[PDB]
Amino acid sequence: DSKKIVGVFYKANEYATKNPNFLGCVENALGIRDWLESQGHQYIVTDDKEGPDCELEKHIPDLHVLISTPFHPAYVTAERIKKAKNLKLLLTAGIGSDHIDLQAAAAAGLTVAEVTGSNVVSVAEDELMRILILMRNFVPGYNQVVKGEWNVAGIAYRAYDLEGKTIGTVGAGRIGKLLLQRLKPFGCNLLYHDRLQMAPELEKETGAKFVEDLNEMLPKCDVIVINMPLTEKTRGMFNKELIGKLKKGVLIVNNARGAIMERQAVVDAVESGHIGGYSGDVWDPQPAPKDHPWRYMPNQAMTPHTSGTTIDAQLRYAAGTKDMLERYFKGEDFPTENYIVKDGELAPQYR
Repeated sequence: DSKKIVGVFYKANEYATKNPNFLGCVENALGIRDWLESQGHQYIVTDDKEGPDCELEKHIPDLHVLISTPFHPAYVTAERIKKAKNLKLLLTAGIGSDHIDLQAAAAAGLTVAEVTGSNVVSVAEDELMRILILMRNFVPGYNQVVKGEWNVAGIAYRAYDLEGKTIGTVGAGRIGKLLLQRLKPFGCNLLYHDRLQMAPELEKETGAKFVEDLNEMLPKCDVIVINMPLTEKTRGMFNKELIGKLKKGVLIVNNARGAIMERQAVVDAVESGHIGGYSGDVWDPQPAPKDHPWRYMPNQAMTPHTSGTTIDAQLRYAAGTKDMLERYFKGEDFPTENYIVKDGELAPQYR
């Protein structure tokens, strides 16, 4: 049976023609249009997703599948679900489904799925990059170039080699483990904290040592890398008190969640110098407002939230979405780890 598939993405405009492999946008649309159309399906793609009169609302009443990404999410409210006569399947071309009312999706008998695990190398690489940027003091150097300056002393006094430094990851899930594997050849003192100790062999291969007590690990670190979920426990954990316990001049890398830090506590400790540098691509709020203080604080090496939307990540997102569409058309189960809701059943982790 012919299906109506709706994809919601932002417009990349000229960027989409400069790079036809930029799949996560309206213009290239996951690179699945030719295939969908060849199979007799309709593929409607739009960025116009907000308001009673938006293009998306024209299609909600009769679409079968709705696809979006956390970069320009089509919010799936109970109100919208109730209007959707044919809707069966919600796909995230990426990871993240916070824009979906999962309980309402479950109540309506829907399936909700995402491309599990497809960003992990991207984020790990990005963390390693930031460790080097902060340790080696790249940003002040770059800023001199642009300003016509040449002041070696002003860079060197806060520039170190990574070799020999103590690096701790707070969390050793998939991303943290990939990070530790990439840090191994740099000759560091690697520490990690997690609910779950890595296997002895993996500790040997990475040289990473398990520190059961997080409060024991933190003060030893030249660099701290945040690699845990945002929870009631981790929310604002990096406050004035905890930051004070860290090594004077500590460097912090955070591609996890912005709110794991107390926003102002970071600003204060960066201004005093207790934190020597802070780098990450996650913010609170996000997108970061024009006046977000982390933009303007000393020694920041921030970027917007893009580490998981490199072209290679996007290709994985598009491929996983195509695979799930094919399986949906053929009545085959998705990979178990991709399901958030399956035919009205919310996975236990999400309850």
